[PDB]
Amino acid sequence: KIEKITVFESNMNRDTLDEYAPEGTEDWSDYDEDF
Amino acid sequence: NEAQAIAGDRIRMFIRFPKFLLEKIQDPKQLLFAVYGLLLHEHKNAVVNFSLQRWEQYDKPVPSQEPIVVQYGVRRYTIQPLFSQGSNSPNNVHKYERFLHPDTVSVATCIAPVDFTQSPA
Amino acid sequence: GKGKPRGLNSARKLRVHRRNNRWAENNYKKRLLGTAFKSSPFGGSSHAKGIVLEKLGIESKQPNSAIRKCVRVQLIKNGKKVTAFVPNDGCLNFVDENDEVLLAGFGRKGKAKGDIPGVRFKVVKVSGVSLLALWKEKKEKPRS
RNA sequence: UAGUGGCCUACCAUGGUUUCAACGGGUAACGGGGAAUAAGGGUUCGAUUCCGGAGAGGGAGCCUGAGAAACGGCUACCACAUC
Repeated sequence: KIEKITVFESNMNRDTLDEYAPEGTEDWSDYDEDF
Repeated sequence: NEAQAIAGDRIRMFIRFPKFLLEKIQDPKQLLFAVYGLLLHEHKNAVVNFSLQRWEQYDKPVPSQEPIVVQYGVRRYTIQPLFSQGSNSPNNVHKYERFLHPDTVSVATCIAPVDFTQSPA
Repeated sequence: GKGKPRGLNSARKLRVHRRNNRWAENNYKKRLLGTAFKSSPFGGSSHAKGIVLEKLGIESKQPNSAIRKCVRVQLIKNGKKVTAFVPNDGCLNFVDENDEVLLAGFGRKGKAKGDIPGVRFKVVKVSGVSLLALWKEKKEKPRS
């Protein structure tokens, strides 16, 4: 919680705690060049 | 644009701090450590392509398929780059040049976990 | 009679005559209307320093055949955006954008040395350090 | 008023300036010897050690005094801005 001694959370709209992109395994399906 | 929490002030934050990485985080009144920030999608990582020059009065070459500890800025990563010629490239098409050139500009090619603010590497 | 009055009372005409024909001269009208002050982004100066905006896109007003490593700059005394130039060309490595120059003309207030629109100002001193002792391989020659 | 004076004021007269350029506008305009000049004339500049004018951030206003509409003097407004 971000505060001052106004509360700001670590809200939902975030990239969850990945390092490489988690949509990247599915992005190993854009078969651009099946050479 | 998405800059909300005000810099300039003092702040008391409950930063969640793992028990794994509790070897070398100390209390600097006499020692030396610092802490940085991140972004949303800096949590994600990407593939980088550096521009490198040779260090001055550093004559002896290094083969360029070898792990060099890259800083682009300050922080350290033993990255395994692919240097290619740093000429004026119209079509932005490069080479898998194996090794180095002793004077001109080199363009590394590697995967790094990315700190996106164009530093002197 | 050679199209002019001569008689020794006619000076009333003559200093009103030339008064209306100085405006057909070019630099007279350029000068006495403050056009160098209402225009000419130096503002009657001899140099100006300003941040480099960015790398420059070549628009052919002929001829120097390359991407001329030129710098979009915008000054800080005025803020009026001008395309610029570096001599001893190449070496596109050694300053970022939003970084300093010192500008000076080509010799005609420029207007033509290469295929780049409005490129009329040689850069003299980037960030306070020179270029002539920086093309001399003491220091290093900037980027955009 | 130190004094001439439309400087005011009270009644009068209907004048005055002008294409011989009135009036109005702009000046990156403080005015006079200087400068670059160099056949001569012309040209452009003059903040600047001297003379004269003006101001003490901008306008007012007053005291003391032979002398100031003074600012390392004062009162007020306006713009700032210290403990």
